[PDB]
Amino acid sequence: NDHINLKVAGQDGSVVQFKIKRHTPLSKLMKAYCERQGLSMRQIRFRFDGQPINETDTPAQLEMEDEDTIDVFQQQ
Amino acid sequence: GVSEAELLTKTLPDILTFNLDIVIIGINPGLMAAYKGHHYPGPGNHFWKCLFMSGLSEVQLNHMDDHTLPGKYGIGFTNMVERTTPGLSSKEFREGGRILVQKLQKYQPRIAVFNGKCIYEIFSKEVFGVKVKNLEFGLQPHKIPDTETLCYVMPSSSARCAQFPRAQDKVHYYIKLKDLRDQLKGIERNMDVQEVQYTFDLQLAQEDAKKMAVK
Repeated sequence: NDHINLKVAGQDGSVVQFKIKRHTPLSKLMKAYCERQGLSMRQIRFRFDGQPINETDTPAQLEMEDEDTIDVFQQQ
Repeated sequence: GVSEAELLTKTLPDILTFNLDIVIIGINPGLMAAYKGHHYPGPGNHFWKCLFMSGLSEVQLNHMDDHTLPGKYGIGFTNMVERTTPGLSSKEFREGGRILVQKLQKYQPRIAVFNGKCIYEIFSKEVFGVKVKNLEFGLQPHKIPDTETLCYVMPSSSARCAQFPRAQDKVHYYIKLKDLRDQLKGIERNMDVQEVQYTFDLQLAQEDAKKMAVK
């Protein structure tokens, strides 16, 4: 349950890098992202490896590695 | 009726007390800030939004809440130049710096947060004498003379700031300030999700800033 870095890249050219434990639910990362970006979680969708990220997935469960990148889209 | 003495120039009182964790320092309060009687009124400034998106405030606060900050959040406000005149002297900055340093040496907050490189560049030359070569945002290698007060610099919260067009482009500095604040008080926050870095593309950021504006 070590730490790994994950980047979240949006369509506005920004990239936010987070450090997170392998067994921490990604829901926490997604919420932190929305809060710091001042975005509502309702109009945002996160994807990794072309697959939607559900609220219970963890980096470990998704076999994510250090420095992997998550895609985020604003459903506006 | 009887008596017409309403003057144009108006002064926004500082919000300072002893034992504060943070003191937000600006160059000079805007005209509306002075007339409204509160710090960083909207629109056109990202301070209050950044305060919330960084987690420094529990809920989204606004200028009307500035007087509750010292007690609830350990945050205060002050400026280089005290008087706000409608529509920049060298002497003012000189006499201003002396008075500012004096207020800091008096109240001695844990952290002096400079709102914008400009204010710090002026302050640095007048107090430290140094001209600051290649200034970096964040914690500086100087404490306020005769105090244990740290100096922290972040981009200007004004929407006019061109280097960082959006509030989101400034939030990372507020997050790191929260971190510093926590470490100083011995508050052990959770290290489950840590924001290591924020990177942005200027062109897209300013375009995006414009779009958000028209809307």
